[PDB]
Amino acid sequence: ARRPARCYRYCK
Amino acid sequence: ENDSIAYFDGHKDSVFAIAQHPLYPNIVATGGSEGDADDAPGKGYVLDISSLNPIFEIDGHTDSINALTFTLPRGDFLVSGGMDGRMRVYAVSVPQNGALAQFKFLAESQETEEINWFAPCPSPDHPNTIALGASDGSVWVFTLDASDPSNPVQIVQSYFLHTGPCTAGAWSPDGLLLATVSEDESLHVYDVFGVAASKSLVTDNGQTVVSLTNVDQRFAVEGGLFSVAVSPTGAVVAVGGAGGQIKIVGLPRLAGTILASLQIQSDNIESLAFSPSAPILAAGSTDGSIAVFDTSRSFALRRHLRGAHAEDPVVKVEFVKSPPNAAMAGWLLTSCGMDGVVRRWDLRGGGLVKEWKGHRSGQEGGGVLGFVQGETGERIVTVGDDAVVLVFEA
Repeated sequence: ARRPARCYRYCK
Repeated sequence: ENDSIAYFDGHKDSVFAIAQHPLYPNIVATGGSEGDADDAPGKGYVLDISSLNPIFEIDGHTDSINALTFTLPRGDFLVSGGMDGRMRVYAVSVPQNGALAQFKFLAESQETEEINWFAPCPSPDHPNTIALGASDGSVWVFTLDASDPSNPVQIVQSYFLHTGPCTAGAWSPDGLLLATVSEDESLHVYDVFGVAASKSLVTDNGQTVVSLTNVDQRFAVEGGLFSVAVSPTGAVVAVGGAGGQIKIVGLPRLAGTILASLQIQSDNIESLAFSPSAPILAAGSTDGSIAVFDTSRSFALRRHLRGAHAEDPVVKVEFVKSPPNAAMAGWLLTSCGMDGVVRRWDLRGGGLVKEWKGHRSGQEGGGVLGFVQGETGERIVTVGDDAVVLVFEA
């Protein structure tokens, strides 16, 4: 399962 | 430190989505990932918070559950939306003083490949209507009518105006307008039920009352838009984006002029919220700060809460609708962040009320990715990147 786009925004 | 009064650890991986029954705040649904392997599906649960045992289970998603909502006005349906693009619709029954809430799978559809968000329509005229925004930029509006489960889902609108991923959506308070924003920097405010068009208040595309894009230099936020909110009178929409930028745009009452442009913070505005009863707008940023603006004073800066969540992103801010302590109505703001902490703020000044710990921090694989707090704010239920759901009391 994947991670949503917003998580990739949060991460840096 | 762990301030939680209850917890649910059933999720095998990160929890991305949470929704709450509008009549029964104790009924909460959570959704996320069962693992980072391709063969790991998505999974959702329904909890009754009144170690928690789920009262229902949401299966069928082959990818992470990304969005959940109960319908307005009465939570007749529960809808899940996945990164697989599946939308699953369940009927909801809550016994009077019979027993636990019950759920029945009604239908599944796949209008898009990946659902980013849901928002239920607040219009009393159009019950059980919901909107979603997707990775292909599309925005869909559906109405759910339990009679005829050969087709319980009807399509009210399917908008294809954004090109890049549709990152957020917000209804006007009367539920007639739907404002959505995109990574491609565009804002569209749709005339969902045709009212504006009948009053000659729509743009040339016949679909929106406001359409602003990257070609509009006064509006364009380089790097994209990620948040949107509509003021309690429906008079303006706020959009938040890269670089800490916020734009304020006029709406027709039932337009499209930039009323203010804000840039106090330094990184993505990931969450925007108008107070329901105080003349203020709160903005949460990836730089860890919250900024509060005075909506009756050209969005003058009221306060800049630097390090509200240290230097970790502020994921969500939301005002408590009707706290038990009515003096604080409209002034109480709840926030959560990638520092793994939930906080509540008194925004009357020009203010930390409480903080709730328990989640791991982002650097430890945690961070709070969402929460609900009901109308009164007295119970806060969180979903965490650390695969735990927590319950806090106010």
